[PDB]
Amino acid sequence: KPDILWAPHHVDRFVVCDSELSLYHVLRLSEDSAATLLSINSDTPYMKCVAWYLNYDPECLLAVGQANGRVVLTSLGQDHNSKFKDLIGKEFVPKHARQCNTLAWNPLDSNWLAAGLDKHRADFSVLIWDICSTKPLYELGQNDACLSLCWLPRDQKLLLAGMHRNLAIFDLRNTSQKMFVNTKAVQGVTVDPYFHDRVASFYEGQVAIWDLRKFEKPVLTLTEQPKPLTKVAWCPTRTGLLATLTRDSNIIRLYDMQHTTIIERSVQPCDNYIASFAWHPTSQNRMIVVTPNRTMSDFTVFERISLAWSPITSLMWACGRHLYECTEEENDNSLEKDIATKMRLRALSRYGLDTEQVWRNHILAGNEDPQLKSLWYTLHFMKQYTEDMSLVYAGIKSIVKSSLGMVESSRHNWIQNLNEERILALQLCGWIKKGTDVDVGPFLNSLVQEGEWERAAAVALFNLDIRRAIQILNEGASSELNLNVVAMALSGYTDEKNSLWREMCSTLRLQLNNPYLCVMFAFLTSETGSYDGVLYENKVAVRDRVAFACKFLSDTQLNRYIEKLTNEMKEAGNLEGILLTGLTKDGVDLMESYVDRTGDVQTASYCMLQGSPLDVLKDERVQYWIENYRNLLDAWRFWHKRAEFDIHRSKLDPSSKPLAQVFVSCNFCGKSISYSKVTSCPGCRKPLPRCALCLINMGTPVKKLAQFNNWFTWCHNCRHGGHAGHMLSWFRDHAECPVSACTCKCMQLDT
Amino acid sequence: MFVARSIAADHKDLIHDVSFDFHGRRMATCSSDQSVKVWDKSESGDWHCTASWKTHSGSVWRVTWAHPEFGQVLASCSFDRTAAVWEEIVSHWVKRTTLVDSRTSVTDVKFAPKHMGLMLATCSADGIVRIYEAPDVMNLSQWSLQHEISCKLSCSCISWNPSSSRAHSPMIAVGSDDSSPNAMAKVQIFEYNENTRKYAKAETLMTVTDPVHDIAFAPNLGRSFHILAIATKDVRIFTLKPVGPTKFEIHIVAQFDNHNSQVWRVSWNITGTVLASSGDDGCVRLWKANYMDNWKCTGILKG
Ligand SMILES: [Zn+2]
Ligand SMILES: [Zn+2]
Ligand SMILES: [Zn+2]
Ligand SMILES: [Zn+2]
Repeated sequence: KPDILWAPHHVDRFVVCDSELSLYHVLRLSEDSAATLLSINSDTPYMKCVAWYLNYDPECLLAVGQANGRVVLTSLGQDHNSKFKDLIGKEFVPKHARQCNTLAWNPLDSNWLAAGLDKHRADFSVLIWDICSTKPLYELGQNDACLSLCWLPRDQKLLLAGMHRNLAIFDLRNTSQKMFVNTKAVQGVTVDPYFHDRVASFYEGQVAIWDLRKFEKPVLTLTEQPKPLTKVAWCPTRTGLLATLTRDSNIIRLYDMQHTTIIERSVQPCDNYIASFAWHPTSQNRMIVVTPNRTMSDFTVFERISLAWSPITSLMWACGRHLYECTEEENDNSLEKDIATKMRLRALSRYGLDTEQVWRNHILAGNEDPQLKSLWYTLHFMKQYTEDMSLVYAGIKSIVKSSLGMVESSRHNWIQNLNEERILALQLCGWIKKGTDVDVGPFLNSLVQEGEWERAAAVALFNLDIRRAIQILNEGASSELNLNVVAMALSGYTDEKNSLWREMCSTLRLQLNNPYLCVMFAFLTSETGSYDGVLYENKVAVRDRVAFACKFLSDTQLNRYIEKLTNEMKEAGNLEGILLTGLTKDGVDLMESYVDRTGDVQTASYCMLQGSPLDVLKDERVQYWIENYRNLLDAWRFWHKRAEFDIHRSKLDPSSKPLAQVFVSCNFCGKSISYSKVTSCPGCRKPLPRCALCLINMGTPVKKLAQFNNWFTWCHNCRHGGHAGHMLSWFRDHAECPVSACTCKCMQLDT
Repeated sequence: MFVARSIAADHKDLIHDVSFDFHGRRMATCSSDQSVKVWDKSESGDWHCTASWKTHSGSVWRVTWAHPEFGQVLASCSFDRTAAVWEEIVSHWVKRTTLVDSRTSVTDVKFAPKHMGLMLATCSADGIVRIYEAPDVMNLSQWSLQHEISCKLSCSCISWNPSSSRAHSPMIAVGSDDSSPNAMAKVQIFEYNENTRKYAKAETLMTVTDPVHDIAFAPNLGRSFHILAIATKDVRIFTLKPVGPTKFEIHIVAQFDNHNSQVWRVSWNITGTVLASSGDDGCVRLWKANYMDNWKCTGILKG
């Protein structure tokens, strides 16, 4: 069983016992760790048990026992100045042919190491042989086999041994005097440096623990493991840690004896089986292990970690003895920040509190979210028609639901002739300017200047202007190319029968990349009456499709399409649907789906307040969102912003009542003095309480007319009052109630 | 997206638990020598110390805060069968009460959401979960015992339901750490019944049949459901939907394995979108949702 032994006085030089003795001093152990070999010795055949010299001098000197029984102390380092080479390579032949099981140099003495042999018949096993610088100096242990032996860490005259099926303790003063306690585990006897009176032993798959003071029965019995244990030890650096290893296992078993329940744990050093392990004498929480592939990795046994969050969205965790923090902390200028940071920054920018021009909130929002531009532009359009002019906030699906009278067209002879119910719709969509305007010229002339031509092309075509769009798609189609080639095919169109143009035009459409020309071609390759290609396309804004429907479908066809689209919008959660649902019951479901999707209560609170009817503001789901936003504002200690929001919310929604607090009552009536001397009670005309500094009765009229310096002020603990300015001036230099024979520090009870 | 830094704070022992307050300006830590420390922030940004005192007889597992509308109140639970309540007088914290009804070691203590008053639930290793109240908010020396719940297992963690809407009844969830070689469910949820004024079992996660070290709920913020997080050999996220105790449609949305160890703690943030996790590999990982409502790892930090 190859094992690893750390050098007694080296912090980076490690010894790993293998076929030939090998020493390495800090093989890429870790990402930033490398191990370098020093020397290799191979004079020892058939090694079974090994040990290292306790004294610093000589260095890299180890004592090893072979299979035939030879113990010849061997050095490995670059030594040319040996203090005593009399033991260099020297053996010490025992009197019997056997194999040494375990040997340990005594903690107190440098040159004394006792070894215990195999199960001999009538010849000793454990003897003290002096290394000096022929026969053992003290041999005992009759009728026993030394499976293991150990030295007392504190006592200079004590030791313990492991017999075949029992544990015995030996002393220097006397040999035959011992206390024998039988146990089922006799392997891996050791002493933890922190607790001297504790012992351990291993029994196959079971592990036992004992205490030296009352070593009669095991103090604790661990769970039996599948594979047999291979080595038992104790942590040298951290108190109260004991470990066990097994065969063909990649994760060790670590247990803490600090309970007086024993906390169990496991550490996996790598993905391959570890032959053995050892704890470096000085390195803190470090384990050096080896694998049979001549590759080594120094693992570590970490401590548990605790966690805690803060409203600023910073996370703090503890690891052992230290505290660490983490947050975005303006890590970069990239996208996808968490919604908490977004809402805090938007709250610092006065978002949603612009009443004069509603559409600016989408540049106040921050980055470009396509949903928050559609929503705010829709709400901007919904206010002009209301200021210029209640039926508007119901939504498209309500204004169109009352439509009556229309005519399906089947000819193409290339807007004021249609119902007003579909005129208000187009106004909301924004295709035409508000009023009796008859031309889409303004919209097209505004679309072209912003660089977007193809969308303008589709719009200009939808209202029957092929040759009036040929310019729009081939004039601004040279600077910054294709488009001329794309629109060459355009001039082949207009309502033929089965022919070479229409037959393939509807088949190669999917090759073209952009959506708007795809829909534009979709239009003219369809059986008059059906437009599925133009009406169901997810890469074309809801605006344009709704306008197309309101211009081309029939009365009994529009209403089914609107319902299907609105159901899709509601189940989806897209914010563009407010144009259809409106600020009605259905808008609440759309907002609820949005909040479930993203968790943004700011937009919901500032949106639902925009002139919704008193029926929907009473739904017990908008109030929950408003209250949650207010609590979020409270947590960040944004207290003036919350009051600003409260003012603008009480102005609009009058359903909710403000805060309820205390009021002052007259001493002779019992009634309130809230809302004909200003000084007397409004009820009984009797004096109100008088100030404690100026001794003049209090009162307030009910240029400024009631300034702050003349308001009431009173301690809530002792109930002594005065003017605001008087008390503010008094409590600067003194600290006690102005009234005599009082004791309150009336200002220190809060700060 | 996250960057780590070290914090100047001197400790002599190993820290067991860390906690924060409502605004994020105080913190409390408990160490191996049975000491609790209260740390205050400053305008500059540094942390200072304000108090230090030995508390219990045995080891101290936990410490937690309370809402500032009740004062400055702390609660600690330990190995010697007690839980204690501390209050600040100005600055030396004093003792108010000691809950001794237990017969084994208390494992977790938690304060209740605000709208139910000043309430506190503890849990032990014998299978009992207990709930206390204080009918007077200006007398913290007088507490009362109101409910007892028998779980027929070994409790190891509890969590409340933060939701404060008028349509949600109070809820609580209890985990177990027993390693008994069987196939019993190790997480059940108890719900209040306004009619009989008792607590009753409402659901039992029958798919979690392994040791559990931590559970946690997530803040509502006006959603239609509840989000739960479990800490077993893997990290999982469940959802509960409302449909005698009410009925739920329990789903599952996440099951992560990226620790290769046993995860110990889970904690949410104020909005309920990011999750923290700590495993036995010495790293802290953060998870988030995405556009496709699929949970994906965000950051990895090594301690
Ligand atoms: Zn009066
Ligand atoms: Zn006073
Ligand atoms: Zn007074
Ligand atoms: Zn006065």
